[PDB]
Amino acid sequence: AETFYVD
Amino acid sequence: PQITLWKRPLVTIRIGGQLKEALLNTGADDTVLEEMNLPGKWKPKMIGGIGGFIKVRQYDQIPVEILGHKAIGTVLVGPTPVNIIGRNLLTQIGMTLNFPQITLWKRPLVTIRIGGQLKEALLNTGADDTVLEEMNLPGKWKPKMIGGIGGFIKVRQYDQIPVEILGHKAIGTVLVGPTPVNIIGRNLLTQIGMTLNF
Repeated sequence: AETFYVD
Repeated sequence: PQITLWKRPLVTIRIGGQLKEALLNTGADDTVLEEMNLPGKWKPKMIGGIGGFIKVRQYDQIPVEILGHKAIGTVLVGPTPVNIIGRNLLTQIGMTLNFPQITLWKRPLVTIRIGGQLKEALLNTGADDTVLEEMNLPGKWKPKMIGGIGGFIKVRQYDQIPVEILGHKAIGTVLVGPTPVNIIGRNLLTQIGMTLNF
């Protein structure tokens, strides 16, 4: 339920 | 070695005398750590994801040890909910995505087909779930909340949706909402037989 991905 | 994606790909990283569990994250450009007081110059930077931006400090030329491999590069420090190993350091330790082989010097963007539509999406080992930019999908959806680097968002949850990813067929849960980029998460990555390898 956690979606990291950093710009 | 090969790391499957059945659960979060967590590994121990060493920085100085400090050992941390961190997420191997193909969906991150940068490496972002919680709580620590690294030596030397830094600058403020703003980094963004699912629920907005957070402010961090940028330390350059920091040596890390990951999975017995020696890396040296930029480490961002700030209030990340999980420690994240990004592509800046994943490439140095020779980590790829594999089924053909996708290296991590660029964002791992692929073309997917969903409901006759072609879209570009990011192969994201740092995502539990698959989250697509706002779109119409058929069926009864369920309201759901998810979180990322800048906090939580409302999404719509569609179940058993067919998605062709690089020509590989998955059928599973696709969340739709205000994500900055289309994200293929682990629920679909496992279905298409993707792994991390190094």
